[PDB]
Amino acid sequence: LDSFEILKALKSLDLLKNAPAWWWPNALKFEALLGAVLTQNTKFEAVLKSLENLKNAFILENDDEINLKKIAYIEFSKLAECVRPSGFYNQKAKRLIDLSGNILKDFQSFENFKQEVTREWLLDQKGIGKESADAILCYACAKEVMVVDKYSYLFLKKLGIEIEDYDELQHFFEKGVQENLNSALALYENTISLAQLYARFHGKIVEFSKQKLEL
Ligand SMILES: c1cn2cnc3[nH]cnc3c2n1
Repeated sequence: LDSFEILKALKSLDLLKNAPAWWWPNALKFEALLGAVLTQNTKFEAVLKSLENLKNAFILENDDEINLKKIAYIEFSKLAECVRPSGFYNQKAKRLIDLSGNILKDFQSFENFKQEVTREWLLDQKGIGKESADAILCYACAKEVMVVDKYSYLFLKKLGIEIEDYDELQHFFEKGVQENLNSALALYENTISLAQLYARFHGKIVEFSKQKLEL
């Protein structure tokens, strides 16, 4: 049992029929990074509300470079109010503002950030965990990184393989793909990237998990 076998089996379930191409809505945009941070320790449904708040308040509009600067310079207590629904809202506002200000400071623009960010840089941002860091890397920056989480741990454990450590679990999941790269890609069309494959693969596990299915 490896992650390629799991991908094929999950894929044949058609779990993403209703999803966008990268699973995460508004993938590859600033909003994906905001979601990746806001989703920590909460339900994604709640994250969607925070983003709705941000949009309804015209804090987030159509230009991501403007959006980045808006979040970096927004009054703490206003942002904190906005992201109430996803909980831990004072911590997350501070986290987002510091992150956004540090992106500007180190990378000048969100565009350049998407190109130059590393996991270690993200991990040096106070409050950003591996999962969030990785979700930013994959779902906001199109990097070849597969997010893992509690879902993936529990999903694998049920299939008979237990990997508690975040990095080893992720390596287990990435390596089965890497090892069968051409055959994994061939499941699609040779249309999509490996980053998108990971984006979708993690999506499948999440969806599989919410739907309460058996492999
Ligand atoms: C449905 C779509 N989703 C996108 N991104 C997420 N991050 C965590 N859960 C989700 C999710 N559920």
